[PDB]
Amino acid sequence: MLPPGKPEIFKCRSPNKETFTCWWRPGTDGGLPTNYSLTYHREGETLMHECPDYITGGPNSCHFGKQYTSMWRTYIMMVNATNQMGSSFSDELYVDVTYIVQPDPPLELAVEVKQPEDRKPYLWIKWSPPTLIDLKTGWFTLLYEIRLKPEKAAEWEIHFAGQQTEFKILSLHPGQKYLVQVRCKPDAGYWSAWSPATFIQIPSDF
Amino acid sequence: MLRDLFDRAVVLSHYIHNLSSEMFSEFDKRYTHGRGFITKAINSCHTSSLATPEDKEQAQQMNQKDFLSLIVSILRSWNEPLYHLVTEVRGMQEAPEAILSKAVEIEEQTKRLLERMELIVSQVHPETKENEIYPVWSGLPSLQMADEESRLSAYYNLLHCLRRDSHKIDNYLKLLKCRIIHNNNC
Ligand SMILES: [Cl-]
Ligand code: NA
Ligand code: NA
Ligand code: NA
Repeated sequence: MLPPGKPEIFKCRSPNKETFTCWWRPGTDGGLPTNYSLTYHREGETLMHECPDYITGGPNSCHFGKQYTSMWRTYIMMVNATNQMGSSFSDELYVDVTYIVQPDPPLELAVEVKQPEDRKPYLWIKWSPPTLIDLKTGWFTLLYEIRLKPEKAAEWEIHFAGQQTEFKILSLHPGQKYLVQVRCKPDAGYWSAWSPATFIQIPSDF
Repeated sequence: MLRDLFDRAVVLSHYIHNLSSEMFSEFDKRYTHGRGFITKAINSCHTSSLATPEDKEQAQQMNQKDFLSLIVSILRSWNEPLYHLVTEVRGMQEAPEAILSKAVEIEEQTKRLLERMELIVSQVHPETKENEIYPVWSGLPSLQMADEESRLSAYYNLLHCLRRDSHKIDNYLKLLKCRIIHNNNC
């Protein structure tokens, strides 16, 4: 009996300035929708398009591949919900790919104890950029942060690693086990989630 | 010595973009948050008429000399609006101190970036064409309007366009640094 409630595009994100995805949610207090349609146009165009890929980003999502993605150009977009009883449109959402960038977490976080000769020992942390970011051409630039803590400490230690993919931590407590995570942001944009923890036992003879 | 110039160019560019970004936000949070100024910001940029790469593949397809001149044209083209932005804001009775300090820093740093870029051009392409052909901005009457809604939205676009172009310049420098110094093995 009811047409759909007013849906909302509530999130867009680009993992790497080459593609992006948007997510919408059904309005509450309206009918069940049997179809959704996301349409948009771009700044300086008139020409209206459909979402090119409803599958890839999963449920209630529009994914813009490389051939539909560009920077420094506003997307003006809207989703409609329809059933046999009627229809409802979202607010228009204005999106610049430039400002929704959030990389995936860094990969292969590895940690080691190094005890060299007659010089202070250290924790040596190593990682890799998320896959599918193009650092080599200068298209993308990544900065990294490390955090670490033993179980039950009230605070994390944070170490800014800039653009390096390895880092050295000196003063650690001998005998303590530490959880170590890494995350990354673009030069402009949002931090990724933290990577899963790797664990390291700092030995007694430190 | 290319590596020092580029390093310094990219430090400036990233700093300028960061300031343009924070300026646009602060202006927005405290003047335009409540309205459809964003919908009036559409297509309003004095540099849009330049042929700029819109993605990594166009960036790659672009001749290096032309790419550098493009960055130069964009920066030359912003000397004028940055000058009137500062002038207009500074001339206010009770002028927003955080917004004004950014605009001033962006104004100064843009000049310096343009010098580093000029130094880079004459090092990498020393027998260059010495011809300005940058796009003209002529939006000063709209910053100067008495209709406050119209004024606020001219400003909004100016800051919106500055945030985009400063971003763009910064990104194009990074591409060129990687290509020129590292053969795209950054
Ligand atoms: Cl963030
Ligand atoms: Na995506
Ligand atoms: Na979908
Ligand atoms: Na693209």
